[PDB]
Amino acid sequence: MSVLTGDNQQRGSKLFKITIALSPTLAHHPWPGLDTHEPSQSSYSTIVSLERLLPEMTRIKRNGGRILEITEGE
Amino acid sequence: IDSYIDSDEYRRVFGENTVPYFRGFKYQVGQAARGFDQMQQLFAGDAGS
Amino acid sequence: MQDAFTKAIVAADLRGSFLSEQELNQLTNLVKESNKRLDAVNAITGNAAEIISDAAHKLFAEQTDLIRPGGNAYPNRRMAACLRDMEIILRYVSYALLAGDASVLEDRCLNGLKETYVALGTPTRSVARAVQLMKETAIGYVNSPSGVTRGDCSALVNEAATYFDKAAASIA
Amino acid sequence: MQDAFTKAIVAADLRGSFLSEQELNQLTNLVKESNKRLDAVNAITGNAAEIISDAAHKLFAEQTDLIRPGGNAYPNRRMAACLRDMEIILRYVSYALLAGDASVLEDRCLNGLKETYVALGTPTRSVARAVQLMKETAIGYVNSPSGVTRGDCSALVNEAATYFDKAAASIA
Amino acid sequence: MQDAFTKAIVAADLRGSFLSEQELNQLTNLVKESNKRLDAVNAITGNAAEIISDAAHKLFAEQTDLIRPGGNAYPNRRMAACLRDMEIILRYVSYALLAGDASVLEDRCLNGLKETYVALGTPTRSVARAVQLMKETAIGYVNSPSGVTRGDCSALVNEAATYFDKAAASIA
Amino acid sequence: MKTVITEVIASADSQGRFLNNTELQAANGRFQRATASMEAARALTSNADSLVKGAVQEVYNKFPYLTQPGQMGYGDTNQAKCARDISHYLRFITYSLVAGGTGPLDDYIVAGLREVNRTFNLSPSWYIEALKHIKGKVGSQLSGQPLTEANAYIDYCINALS
Amino acid sequence: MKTVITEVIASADSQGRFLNNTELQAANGRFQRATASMEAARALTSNADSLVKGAVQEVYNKFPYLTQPGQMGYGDTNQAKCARDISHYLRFITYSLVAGGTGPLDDYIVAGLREVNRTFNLSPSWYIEALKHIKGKVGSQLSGQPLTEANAYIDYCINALS
Amino acid sequence: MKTVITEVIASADSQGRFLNNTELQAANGRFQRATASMEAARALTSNADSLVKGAVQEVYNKFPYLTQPGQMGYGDTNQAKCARDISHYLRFITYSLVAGGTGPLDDYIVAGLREVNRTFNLSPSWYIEALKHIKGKVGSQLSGQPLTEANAYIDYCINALS
Amino acid sequence: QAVIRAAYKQIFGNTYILEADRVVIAESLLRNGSISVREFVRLLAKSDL
Amino acid sequence: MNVLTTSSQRGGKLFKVTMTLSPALSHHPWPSLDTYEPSQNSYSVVVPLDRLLAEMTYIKNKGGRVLDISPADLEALGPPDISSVAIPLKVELWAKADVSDVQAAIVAAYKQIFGNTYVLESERLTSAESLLRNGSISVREFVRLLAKSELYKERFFFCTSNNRFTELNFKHFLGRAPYNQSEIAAHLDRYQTFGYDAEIDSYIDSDEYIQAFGENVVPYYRGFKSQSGQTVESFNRMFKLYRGDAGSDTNLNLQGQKRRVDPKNLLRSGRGIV
Ligand SMILES: CCC1=C(C)/C(=C/C2=NC(=C\c3[nH]c(/C=C4\NC(=O)[C@H](C)[C@H]4CC)c(C)c3CCC(=O)O)/C(CCC(=O)O)=C2C)NC1=O
Ligand SMILES: CCC1=C(C)/C(=C/C2=NC(=C\c3[nH]c(/C=C4\NC(=O)[C@H](C)[C@H]4CC)c(C)c3CCC(=O)O)/C(CCC(=O)O)=C2C)NC1=O
Ligand SMILES: CCC1=C(C)/C(=C/C2=NC(=C\c3[nH]c(/C=C4\NC(=O)[C@H](C)[C@H]4CC)c(C)c3CCC(=O)O)/C(CCC(=O)O)=C2C)NC1=O
Ligand SMILES: CCC1=C(C)/C(=C/C2=NC(=C\c3[nH]c(/C=C4\NC(=O)[C@H](C)[C@H]4CC)c(C)c3CCC(=O)O)/C(CCC(=O)O)=C2C)NC1=O
Ligand SMILES: CCC1=C(C)/C(=C/C2=NC(=C\c3[nH]c(/C=C4\NC(=O)[C@H](C)[C@H]4CC)c(C)c3CCC(=O)O)/C(CCC(=O)O)=C2C)NC1=O
Ligand SMILES: CCC1=C(C)/C(=C/C2=NC(=C\c3[nH]c(/C=C4\NC(=O)[C@H](C)[C@H]4CC)c(C)c3CCC(=O)O)/C(CCC(=O)O)=C2C)NC1=O
Ligand SMILES: CCC1=C(C)/C(=C/C2=NC(=C\c3[nH]c(/C=C4\NC(=O)[C@H](C)[C@H]4CC)c(C)c3CCC(=O)O)/C(CCC(=O)O)=C2C)NC1=O
Ligand SMILES: CCC1=C(C)/C(=C/C2=NC(=C\c3[nH]c(/C=C4\NC(=O)[C@H](C)[C@H]4CC)c(C)c3CCC(=O)O)/C(CCC(=O)O)=C2C)NC1=O
Ligand SMILES: CCC1=C(C)/C(=C/C2=NC(=C\c3[nH]c(/C=C4\NC(=O)[C@H](C)[C@H]4CC)c(C)c3CCC(=O)O)/C(CCC(=O)O)=C2C)NC1=O
Ligand SMILES: CCC1=C(C)/C(=C/C2=NC(=C\c3[nH]c(/C=C4\NC(=O)[C@H](C)[C@H]4CC)c(C)c3CCC(=O)O)/C(CCC(=O)O)=C2C)NC1=O
Ligand SMILES: CCC1=C(C)/C(=C/C2=NC(=C\c3[nH]c(/C=C4\NC(=O)[C@H](C)[C@H]4CC)c(C)c3CCC(=O)O)/C(CCC(=O)O)=C2C)NC1=O
Ligand SMILES: CCC1=C(C)/C(=C/C2=NC(=C\c3[nH]c(/C=C4\NC(=O)[C@H](C)[C@H]4CC)c(C)c3CCC(=O)O)/C(CCC(=O)O)=C2C)NC1=O
Ligand SMILES: CCC1=C(C)/C(=C/C2=NC(=C\c3[nH]c(/C=C4\NC(=O)[C@H](C)[C@H]4CC)c(C)c3CCC(=O)O)/C(CCC(=O)O)=C2C)NC1=O
Repeated sequence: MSVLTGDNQQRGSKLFKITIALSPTLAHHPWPGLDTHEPSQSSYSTIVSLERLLPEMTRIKRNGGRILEITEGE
Repeated sequence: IDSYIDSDEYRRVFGENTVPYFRGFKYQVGQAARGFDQMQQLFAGDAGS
Repeated sequence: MQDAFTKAIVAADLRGSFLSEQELNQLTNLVKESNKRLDAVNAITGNAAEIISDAAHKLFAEQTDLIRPGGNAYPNRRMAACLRDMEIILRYVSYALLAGDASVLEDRCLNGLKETYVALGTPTRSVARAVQLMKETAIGYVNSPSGVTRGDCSALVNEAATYFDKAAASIA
Repeated sequence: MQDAFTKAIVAADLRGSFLSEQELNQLTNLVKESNKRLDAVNAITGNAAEIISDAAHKLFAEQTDLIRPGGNAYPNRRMAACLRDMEIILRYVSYALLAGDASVLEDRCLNGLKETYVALGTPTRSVARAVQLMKETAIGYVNSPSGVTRGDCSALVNEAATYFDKAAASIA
Repeated sequence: MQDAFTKAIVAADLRGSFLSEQELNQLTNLVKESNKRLDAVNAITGNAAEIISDAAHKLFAEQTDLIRPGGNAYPNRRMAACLRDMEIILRYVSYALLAGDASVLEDRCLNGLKETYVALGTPTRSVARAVQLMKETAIGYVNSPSGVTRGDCSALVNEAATYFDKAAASIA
Repeated sequence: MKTVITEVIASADSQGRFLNNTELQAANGRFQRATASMEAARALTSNADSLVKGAVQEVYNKFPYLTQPGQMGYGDTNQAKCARDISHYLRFITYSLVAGGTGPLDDYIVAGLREVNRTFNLSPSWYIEALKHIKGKVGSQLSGQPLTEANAYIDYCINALS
Repeated sequence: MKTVITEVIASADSQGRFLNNTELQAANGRFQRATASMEAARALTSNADSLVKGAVQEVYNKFPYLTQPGQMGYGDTNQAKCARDISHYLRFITYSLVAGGTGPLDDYIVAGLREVNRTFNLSPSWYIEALKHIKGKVGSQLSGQPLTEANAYIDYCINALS
Repeated sequence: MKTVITEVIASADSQGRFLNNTELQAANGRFQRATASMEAARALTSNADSLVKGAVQEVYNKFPYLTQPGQMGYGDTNQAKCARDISHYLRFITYSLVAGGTGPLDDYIVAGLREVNRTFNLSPSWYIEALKHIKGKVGSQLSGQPLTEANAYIDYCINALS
Repeated sequence: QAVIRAAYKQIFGNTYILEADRVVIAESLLRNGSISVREFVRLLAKSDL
Repeated sequence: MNVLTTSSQRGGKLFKVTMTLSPALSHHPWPSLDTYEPSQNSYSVVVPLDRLLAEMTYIKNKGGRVLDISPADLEALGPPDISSVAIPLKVELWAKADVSDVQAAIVAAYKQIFGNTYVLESERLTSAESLLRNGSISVREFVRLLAKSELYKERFFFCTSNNRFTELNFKHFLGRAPYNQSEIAAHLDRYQTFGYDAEIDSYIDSDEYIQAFGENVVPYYRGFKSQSGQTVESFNRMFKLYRGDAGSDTNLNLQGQKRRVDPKNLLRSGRGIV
């Protein structure tokens, strides 16, 4: 389950679980048609280390998806 | 046959790009005195083949 | 990641202080018992395969439903996943045992694990039991090894147990 | 990727033409012999492991230097690489045999292979030999299988041989 | 990657042999001098910044063309690249010194380096010189440190020099 | 947090592997080394007070101008925050000594250092000079492998700031 | 090739970093440990001949049927290639002892082991039983930390084969 | 689960494409071949058990030390779990026959096979010999394309175990 | 052409080399550029003519 | 002398050689000073096996430097066939994986990320694969995990220079060759000040990477096709980078892990500063 297992190999310090409403920031299907992503990837839970927290958020917003939540990972 | 082409004297003078030419009629450093007259026997004149 | 020293340091820092003479000597004692600790970690590493195997044989001896169709350790693919998880947990328990702190176990292995298994339909009570069996055999090995100097390893056997017991509790 | 039909089509197109009645019937014959072809490919698939194993046993029987220290099939890591390459080549030969064309073999396997081995210090003549042994045994199986209808498979045995011989030639 | 022991092992294996009593004692001696070795590596680590800085000051003192426009250590971007390379080479020399073998230096730093610099237009003779200056100062530090027990480190100073000299030779 | 113990465990875990003789040999180094490390730690710990006041002053003696009116070595609050900062460094040095690695320094002082110093107009030169001074005095509080350890970590901070 | 020395260097390099006190402490472990390791190595080296013949035989005594005709413990060539193989294992054990890590075992015997054994119809059980026997006899050639080292590596091979 | 139908659909989907004449031709093969497949399936289905008891015994007859005490072909539970295991294989063979592909074999027996067999000390040789025997007897229950199908899948298992 | 016409006269001792006997491959390599004048020579000297 | 035909005459093994000559072998017949042609700065010649020892000795003496020897017949079989990889097959991992859907991904990530070297079974990253199977991480996430692993560090980083590492990195992670000298430099400076790990992240969090692979697609080759903001000469670099289907990244080469893209070649696409 994206119910993070362990530290999810992030190492680092704290783990924040951040969910975003990703658009085709990521996951455009390789298909010929219009840069969609599966329907069930509307919200994308993801666990990142404290050191990598800021960079990721900057490139999420930059590519247009908007953060929906944020909780410390544990 | 290889020995002429692949030798110090041939290589030093004809490089890799010049074509070989008569040099017997001019003093070349290191030749013996008899190079000059001997060359005349070898050469028969421009028609001579 | 923390070890037993790093833990001391974090608590000291939260006071804004150099380590207390209290904490110093607690850590001097850990250094005092460290050869025993190395033998204890070595006991597990040197018998990892048998510890998993023996735990396994016994788990399925008790719970013959897991190896029937419908059961969570059937067919070969699922049994291999179950054997793999037994190894993963034994591995992080040995790491905690070298470290003198449970954090690597809790952070890299136990965190989220129960909810994973429930999502999967993996019976957590059976997984807890497999961990209890690994504990029995692992400690067996910590206590009765090849030509190690004779002495008392009960403190370390307890501590190893709590790591096995953390995992069990966290999962069941 | 080409098969025997696709090859016909490419040559026709380069003329700007619909397939010649010549080419049509050549392809009608390939369809005629296709059950035999399927048995021939099946003969190799069904004995792949033994074909590689038996080739191998015999390669090292002949060339006992490869399994000495200093030799290119020593230690275990290198032997596993050599066993794998035997499988890879047998695999692309079987693909060519289903296809009726060598191109997949030449394009995905043989292209650059010799220069790889020379860079690595892998003795190409030994690799060529391992391929010759796979050929002997593979064809053995194509010719003497389990309850296949009796008939003449020599045309297909030849064609399989040329794929083995292409590989050998390309590598040595 | 090799160290001095690993090197012994590879040569032994190529004979098909357990290590010679010859090789054993050569390695026993390396263990004998290992505290000195640790101090020598520590001498470099503890003064890395100054070693690079001092080498640098002196390189540009000698070669004032590099810091003119048209010069390969001008403008700031290029000077930072040059300072960075000085650090990279000093780093792999210290690794070789801990290892007792040049291989990490040759394989992950020196291999291809000259051809890189020529492609870039970086004057290799100047880079060689910067390496010679790092050597002078680095060895200076290996020989005259903070309250290390007095003894003879000339064997290690030589060996460090050959690593600096390898790099210089490889680059010029 | 980087220690010899965490490093070898990290390397095992990432290859899905039990700790083997390579990794346990490594750990023995860290344990064998603890005595010298911890002697350095105790000496730096009890002298902390004066090591800090010594280094603070030396920052003003080497950068005289810092102590006038309108400057960053003037008034109780600057001079207070300075002592504190050097004290933070010595604290993490002792932690790194006790821990068997640079982890405490890497995680609590090195990660982010330049960004912070740049936003707050803090020159590394001061901090290097504080540390150079601390290094001078620690020459006579310790010797042998405890001094080498103290030095290792002081120098590590100076390189982090250059 | 995995040794304590190569491991710490690898970890430094991959972070673009000079070796620091963490890494040098680790190295000291490997160097402090060399004496016990190398005593094990010398004892295993000179007894090699008999350790190999002892283990070879034990494979036949535990798997009696192997020595009957049509079987893989029959004829000069099988029995010859067996002695050789156990000799390879003892050789790499001594190398791992001398090297300060499992590298020699990992690179020359473990990488590829199962694929090879599976293609050639070699049962790991034999090899485990060869090693279990070698472990029994090495109980009286060594003691203390040399025995622990010998054991560490023998057990490492047995786990590689299970 | 790999069948001709799932394979062509997978290939269409992955190119974002409707099924075309290439893919429907393929499907016709699978449907045209169902009759032979399903005849093999019915024959293998009704003549079933004895195949298991025959192969189980043959494992002990070929590895006599197996049926001796202290061994893994001894006692009701080992011999019971053996019959069961061969029965699992025949079951998945029939499934693969009926399904039109190796999927059932790949998903339920091949994925994980070696790890399991290695942890439990189960030699593939037994299983190969069980299957070689089953292959011998299936020579006279079937013929023509039903036999070829039965063979295809039995051989597929034998290669999975080598 | 200069090199080729010249070479022949110079190395074949001015004997008429007729159109029917040119060494077709000596020159081909020389034109395509694989070989030098020096190895063009070494290839005429070992020719049948 | 350049690009050759044939191998042998009586019989030989032709080797083609390459050097850098002084005006001592080749000079013009001009009135002053001895010079060789500027474009034959490095010259190559194919010599049959016997004449070979004699030729190398001569060349070295009169001043030249041998740059290479390689058999002619290796070098006659062209450039790689690229049909398999002009346009690849994409592999993507779906939301509810199927049990072997996920099997497909792992085998491919391995092949692509590790550059076709064999990863033996003792070797595989099992705990990490566990994670992908349960969905805790995604395909891009997993791809980052392999790169920071020792196996990746060990076959590709530890034993070669940084120039080589970065060039491999582009091939593996991005599927395309490295376009500029700046790219090489920009990367080497990052590794030097933020370490190996930060530097690894920089290809996996890039905008270029994100567009093409998104997050559930295994990185696949894409440099044999025209891309955006790609210099034109990066399509010839791809041939130098990938040597055919049977070629691989291999650190086990006799000569070791080395380059493949000439440093001179990179500069042709532009030189600036920083
Ligand atoms: C797994 C196969 C699959 C499906 C089924 C799929 C659906 C899907 N439809 C989408 C958008 C859309 N779908 C529609 C469809 C409609 N608009 C209408 O008014 C009509 C009622 C209806 C057409 C009948 C529209 C207009 C959008 C764009 C919404 C927007 O961006 O504002 C998106 C967002 C990503 C994108 O715009 O590409 C997804 C993921 N994606 C997939 O990968
Ligand atoms: C889209 C643009 C963007 C923003 C705005 C952003 C915010 C942001 N701030 C963060 C952390 C942080 N932010 C702060 C900020 C503060 N601490 C205080 O005490 C003050 C009240 C405050 C400064 C005024 C601190 C201290 C952390 C680190 C928290 C920790 O790791 O413990 C993190 C976690 C990742 C990281 O540490 O790099 C994010 C994502 N990230 C972005 O990409
Ligand atoms: C083995 C060493 C060696 C010697 C000794 C030598 C002599 C020599 N002197 C020559 C010409 C010559 N030598 C002279 C010399 C003289 N003219 C005078 O009036 C003076 C009396 C005298 C000078 C003292 C002249 C003028 C020529 C050119 C004749 C011509 O081409 O008309 C030539 C014809 C080739 C040439 O012009 O280069 C030879 C071979 N060559 C050699 O290789
Ligand atoms: C390669 C990594 C490494 C290891 C493994 C290591 C082990 C090690 N264990 C030791 C002692 C010992 N080890 C034990 C362990 C035990 N006693 C028992 O009765 C229990 C069965 C077992 C419990 C774990 C005991 C009791 C001693 C003696 C007391 C001591 O030194 O603390 C010693 C001190 C020397 C000796 O007395 O033999 C070493 C060096 N050293 C190392 O560098
Ligand atoms: C396109 C399909 C394909 C082929 C054909 C292929 C060949 C190939 N064989 C290799 C190695 C190898 N190949 C062998 C093979 C042999 N050794 C011997 O002594 C025998 C003569 C021979 C077995 C018959 C060995 C030993 C190596 C390892 C060389 C080394 O690392 O030292 C390598 C280097 C990468 C690696 O080791 O995984 C490649 C790319 N790779 C491919 O992707
Ligand atoms: C599942 C894929 C598939 C396979 C494998 C397949 C095989 C297949 N092989 C056949 C015939 C045959 N197959 C062979 C093959 C051989 N004869 C020999 O003596 C050699 C040992 C061997 C050489 C390869 C022969 C001779 C025939 C009869 C003639 C013919 O139909 O062409 C037939 C026609 C029916 C029959 O006569 O039995 C089929 C359907 N069909 C399929 O759909
Ligand atoms: C944290 C990693 C680590 C280090 C750095 C380490 C150093 C170390 N250096 C030592 C000795 C020494 N070190 C040196 C070094 C030198 N002598 C000179 O005059 C030169 C200036 C310098 C040349 C490099 C000498 C001469 C000795 C005494 C002889 C010996 O023990 O070999 C000793 C033995 C105890 C002693 O005599 O002080 C240790 C433990 N041990 C460790 O675990
Ligand atoms: C560098 C490390 C290394 C190892 C460990 C190694 C194992 C190894 N054992 C082999 C064969 C063998 N191994 C044995 C083993 C035995 N036979 C018996 O009598 C006993 C049951 C048993 C010993 C316990 C036999 C009989 C063969 C011949 C197999 C064959 O070719 O049929 C082969 C095949 C090549 C050959 O025939 O030599 C390898 C590679 N090779 C290596 O390079
Ligand atoms: C769905 C497909 C599937 C397969 C194929 C399968 C194999 C399989 N065989 C097992 C055990 C076993 N397998 C055997 C096999 C045999 N004993 C003998 O008398 C013969 C030598 C041999 C038969 C040829 C034995 C004795 C055990 C018990 C092993 C143990 O627990 O010690 C186990 C361990 C769990 C258990 O004890 O039942 C699995 C998973 N499991 C599956 O789910
Ligand atoms: C400098 C310019 C130049 C001239 C003028 C020249 C003449 C010349 N004529 C030759 C031969 C010849 N020349 C002739 C000519 C004739 N036969 C007859 O019966 C007729 C009377 C006459 C034609 C009108 C013949 C037949 C030969 C060949 C003689 C033989 O080989 O038997 C040869 C011998 C080499 C060869 O055969 O190629 C030379 C050198 N060579 C030159 O390089
Ligand atoms: C096709 C017509 C042709 C050209 C154009 C040519 C260029 C040429 N210039 C050369 C050397 C040279 N060229 C120069 C030129 C210069 N040095 C400077 O500092 C200045 C910037 C520049 C003068 C403006 C120098 C100094 C060398 C000698 C390099 C050396 O040997 O170290 C060489 C090496 C061979 C030799 O030294 O004779 C060639 C081939 N060769 C040719 O055959
Ligand atoms: C951080 C270290 C780590 C852990 C601990 C981990 C657990 C874990 N166990 C899993 C599956 C599994 N785990 C088991 C385990 C069991 N089945 C039983 O019946 C027994 C009670 C038990 C064995 C004792 C089984 C059978 C599955 C497969 C479930 C399925 O796919 O149906 C999965 C799903 C992904 C996969 O199948 O690979 C994860 C993530 N993953 C990790 O990365
Ligand atoms: C494997 C470890 C490793 C090494 C050794 C390495 C060297 C290296 N040095 C480079 C550039 C450079 N190196 C220098 C160095 C110097 N300039 C001078 O004038 C001095 C003589 C000298 C300093 C002593 C300069 C100036 C550049 C930039 C060249 C340019 O872009 O114009 C580059 C191009 C990429 C970049 O600029 O980041 C590499 C790959 N890269 C590596 O990864």
